[PDB]
Amino acid sequence: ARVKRGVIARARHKKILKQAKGYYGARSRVYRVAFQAVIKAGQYAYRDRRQRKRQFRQLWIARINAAARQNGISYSKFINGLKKASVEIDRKILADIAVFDKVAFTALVEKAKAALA
Amino acid sequence: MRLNTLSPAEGSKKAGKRLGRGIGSGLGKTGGRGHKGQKSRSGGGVRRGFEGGQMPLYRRLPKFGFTSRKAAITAEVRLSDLAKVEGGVVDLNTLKAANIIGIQIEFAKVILAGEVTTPVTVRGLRVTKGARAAIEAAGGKIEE
Amino acid sequence: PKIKTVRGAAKRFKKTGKGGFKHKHANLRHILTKKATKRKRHLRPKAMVSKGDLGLVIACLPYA
Amino acid sequence: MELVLKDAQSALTVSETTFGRDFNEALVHQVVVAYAAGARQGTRAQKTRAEVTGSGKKPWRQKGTGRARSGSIKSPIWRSGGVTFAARPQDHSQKVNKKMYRGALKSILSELVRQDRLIVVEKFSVEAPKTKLLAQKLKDMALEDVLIITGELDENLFLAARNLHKVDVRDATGIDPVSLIAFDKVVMTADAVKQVEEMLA
RNA sequence: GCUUGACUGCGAGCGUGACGGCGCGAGCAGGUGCGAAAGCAGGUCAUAGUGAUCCGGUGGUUCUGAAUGGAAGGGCCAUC
RNA sequence: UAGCGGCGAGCGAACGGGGAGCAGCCCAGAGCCUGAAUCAGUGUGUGUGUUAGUGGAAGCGUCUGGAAAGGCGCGCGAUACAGGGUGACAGCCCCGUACACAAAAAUGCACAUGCUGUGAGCUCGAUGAGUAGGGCGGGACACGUGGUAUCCUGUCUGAAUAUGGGGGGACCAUCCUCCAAGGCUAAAUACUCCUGACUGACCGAUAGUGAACCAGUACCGUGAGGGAAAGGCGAAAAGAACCCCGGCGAGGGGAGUGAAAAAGAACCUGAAACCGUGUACGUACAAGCAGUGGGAGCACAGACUGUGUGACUGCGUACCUUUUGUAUAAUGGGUCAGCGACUUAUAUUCUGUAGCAAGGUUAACCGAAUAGGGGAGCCGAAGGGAAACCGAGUCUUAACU
Ligand SMILES: [Mg+2]
Ligand SMILES: [Mg+2]
Ligand SMILES: [Mg+2]
Ligand SMILES: [Mg+2]
Ligand SMILES: [Mg+2]
Ligand SMILES: [Mg+2]
Ligand SMILES: [Mg+2]
Ligand SMILES: [Mg+2]
Ligand SMILES: [Mg+2]
Ligand SMILES: [Mg+2]
Ligand SMILES: [Mg+2]
Ligand SMILES: [Mg+2]
Ligand SMILES: [Mg+2]
Ligand SMILES: [Mg+2]
Ligand SMILES: [Mg+2]
Ligand SMILES: [Mg+2]
Ligand SMILES: [Mg+2]
Ligand SMILES: [Mg+2]
Ligand SMILES: [Mg+2]
Ligand SMILES: [Mg+2]
Ligand SMILES: [Mg+2]
Ligand SMILES: [Mg+2]
Ligand SMILES: [Mg+2]
Ligand SMILES: [Mg+2]
Ligand SMILES: [Mg+2]
Ligand SMILES: [Mg+2]
Ligand SMILES: [Mg+2]
Ligand SMILES: [Mg+2]
Ligand SMILES: [Mg+2]
Ligand SMILES: [Mg+2]
Ligand SMILES: [Mg+2]
Ligand SMILES: [Mg+2]
Ligand SMILES: [Mg+2]
Ligand SMILES: [Mg+2]
Ligand SMILES: [Mg+2]
Ligand SMILES: [Mg+2]
Ligand SMILES: [Mg+2]
Ligand SMILES: [Mg+2]
Ligand SMILES: [Mg+2]
Ligand SMILES: [Mg+2]
Ligand SMILES: [Mg+2]
Ligand SMILES: [Mg+2]
Ligand SMILES: [Mg+2]
Ligand SMILES: [Mg+2]
Ligand SMILES: [Mg+2]
Ligand SMILES: [Mg+2]
Ligand SMILES: [Mg+2]
Ligand SMILES: [Mg+2]
Ligand SMILES: [Mg+2]
Repeated sequence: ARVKRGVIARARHKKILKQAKGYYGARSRVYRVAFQAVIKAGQYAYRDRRQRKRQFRQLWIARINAAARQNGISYSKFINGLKKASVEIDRKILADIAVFDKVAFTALVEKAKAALA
Repeated sequence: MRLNTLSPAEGSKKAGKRLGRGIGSGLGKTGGRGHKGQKSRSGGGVRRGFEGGQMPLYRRLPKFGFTSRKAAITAEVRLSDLAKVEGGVVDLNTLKAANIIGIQIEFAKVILAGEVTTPVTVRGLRVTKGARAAIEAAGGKIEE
Repeated sequence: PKIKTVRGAAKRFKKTGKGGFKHKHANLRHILTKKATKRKRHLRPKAMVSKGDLGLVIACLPYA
Repeated sequence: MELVLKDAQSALTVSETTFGRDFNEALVHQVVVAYAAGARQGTRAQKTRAEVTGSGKKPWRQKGTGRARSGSIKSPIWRSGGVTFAARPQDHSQKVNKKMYRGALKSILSELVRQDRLIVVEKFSVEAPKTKLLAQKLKDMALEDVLIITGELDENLFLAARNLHKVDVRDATGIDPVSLIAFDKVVMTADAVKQVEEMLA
């Protein structure tokens, strides 16, 4: 029962290499290196799905701060006012509104200011 | 019922451990031997009753007694064996023919174990008190 | 081939009704006059093998 | 138990234990597997590093050359070295308890009767030792893949069978569970069925 | 002052040890000592004063005894 | 198991039982009757092998295709559908196979028979002496000198002799059993350099023999000795006439063969490392495990999404091993391809599962053979005690509350 292992071994290697397409040098050519690279990429991807959520929130906050200040109120104050006013618009949407609809954002800011004081 | 429809009972065949076939297997690199010691080694381990050097129990404790050669040629019979013979006489030869006692068995005892219903004549055998009473109740006879 | 018995173990241990092992106590072999009579008396009867060393004894005596 | 016959349309009484018991699949499976194992031959052998033809001298000195440390040219991790766990000829024959075997046979027989794969007849003799005649008889009986079990040993029948690979003629003494399961239909003579009952009990 | 409890067989039940073991123990049976008696006594105020197994030695024995009767040897108990 | 054993590690019977096979004889010796059974050689006849061989059934049409043995139709043989070939997979094309036959000659084994040697039966005897024992030293018996029986003998001794002697595990008595110091003897048992047939949950060119090949070769070594690598065009050479470039080269382009020459002998398939040519995009102000998340632009493919690239940007110090702890400046790896490590046998225990169940199961072996016989044995249904022994109890003790 001499199970020769050429076909399986090559298929396995090929799958890993294909996954490692687009990597510089032996990381896309040489299995040992490619496999190492592929595993590393997987790890990074897991990390970065989390980091992606973090990053985008950061961006939205930055944009909202810029817009609110243009309408004469800091971000923290603006958020507090909105919370007080019971406005549940999340800051992805707020950022989008700020970028594409200045009138709407201004209205929101006015609401926050009124609620605040 | 074809030769490709039969199947074993569930739990009959179990998976055979294969050591050292990768991480997912469970029994990975080391093969369930831990890390480098004597037991880890191929051929590794210590003989039966070895205690690192401590005088092993089978030596600590004193030898005792002797083996009886008459015990090897004694035997113990049951009332169910008094029924397992054929006829109504229980000698050594009869018991041996029945296949109850071993061939090189000079002596045998009938013990109160099981029960005897038919009347049997125990000849030339030792019989315990309970067994004797039981046989008599059955309607038997004991003689030397 | 057949597993061989540890003959020393065979000499020192005997199996009981449920599958224990009785054994003779140590220390009742020589210098006795200093040992107290009570101690000697207690050592005299046989004794069951403890839970700790039962496994070792079993390994020693596979046909017991 | 009662099997109606094909040729006379007359009943034949048999034991409920033998021909009407439950199908114990696990038992049957074990017996068939055992049969297969027994049938295998098991003649092979590789060479261990002991047996591989070569000198037992150290290919190079333990230290110094910088090469990895080698001891024998016959090492299993060397090309043209021994097989690590080289095979020897071995006996794959499993034991089967007599009762277990008999029970399996009983189950198979019962299954056949239930599934209408056991056909009982009064007599299945061919006149000449001619394959053509046997084939015609089988066609007339509608049959193609079949185990013809006969009580008394018949020369014409055996010879006629010999060249039909779908057909197999056996003596009632020489039935086997794999054969019964394998053959599409099983045609037993009345004497054969009676004999089988006596055998199995 | 008188004595040999520096008893023999056991021992509910505990303590302490991985185990080998080691320790405390009321009470029961037999037989004793002191006490008028109740009682106490199974060594010493307690905790060190010690060495497993094997192999032998000595004494006893209602065990065994390689055809049989013995014997040797073995076992068991005490001890070196 | 009983035993042996620094009573350690280990070694390890016998009695008795079941099988295979079973064959008993002769000389220490002379009288009789005496070519008397048996055995061996040697001629002859018969039978059956062996060493060459002979015969050996039955299929065409059509489609695809380079080619049919394949598809689809309709037939036939089969005591032959084992197997191998033939342009793809053939019971019926070829060689065979089942079955039936065959030997001038040589020879194996049977009987039958002739010749030579060989000696059967009766009565009377006789019954292996430097031997058995012993002392000393060793060795063999499961038995290590131990209480050590038995066997062998290097050394020194040394009986009795059937009115006798050996053994029965120190030794003595009784009883039983046998007759040493002289031989022969088939079968069942062991093995395979070699010959034939057949088989494989054996390998399929780094495997299987070291050796599929001109291999114990090349090569290495003074020598003993060590010891490789290396298989495949095509169905058939039909192996490329002729022309051209080139050195009357190598190599190549046509031509031709072929089903196919990106099947051209550096020949089936033809992966990966590695090296090129072409196209798209990126890249010459930019600092690090080279990815990942976000992401512009550009190119392409279709009707915006797929693909390719990735400016810029957040995060981010390989893998294994070994360690309290490794980016570690600790180990290992240049890469790829192939191979490379928890197996096997037998005992034992526990778990699952199947069978039967106070029973379960057979081993050798026999066997028209994985059937059926075979229950010799083994485990269990009773333990206690060191043991005799007792026994649902038993041991302890004079006895146990
Ligand atoms: Mg695990
Ligand atoms: Mg794990
Ligand atoms: Mg483990
Ligand atoms: Mg390691
Ligand atoms: Mg360590
Ligand atoms: Mg360890
Ligand atoms: Mg090793
Ligand atoms: Mg028996
Ligand atoms: Mg003592
Ligand atoms: Mg050497
Ligand atoms: Mg090899
Ligand atoms: Mg059988
Ligand atoms: Mg008084
Ligand atoms: Mg003191
Ligand atoms: Mg010792
Ligand atoms: Mg000694
Ligand atoms: Mg003594
Ligand atoms: Mg006696
Ligand atoms: Mg005696
Ligand atoms: Mg004695
Ligand atoms: Mg011919
Ligand atoms: Mg032909
Ligand atoms: Mg055709
Ligand atoms: Mg082809
Ligand atoms: Mg003689
Ligand atoms: Mg002598
Ligand atoms: Mg002597
Ligand atoms: Mg002698
Ligand atoms: Mg004797
Ligand atoms: Mg190849
Ligand atoms: Mg080679
Ligand atoms: Mg080669
Ligand atoms: Mg020139
Ligand atoms: Mg040319
Ligand atoms: Mg080709
Ligand atoms: Mg090629
Ligand atoms: Mg390539
Ligand atoms: Mg630039
Ligand atoms: Mg740089
Ligand atoms: Mg795109
Ligand atoms: Mg980046
Ligand atoms: Mg660690
Ligand atoms: Mg360190
Ligand atoms: Mg770190
Ligand atoms: Mg490093
Ligand atoms: Mg490493
Ligand atoms: Mg390195
Ligand atoms: Mg197991
Ligand atoms: Mg089980």
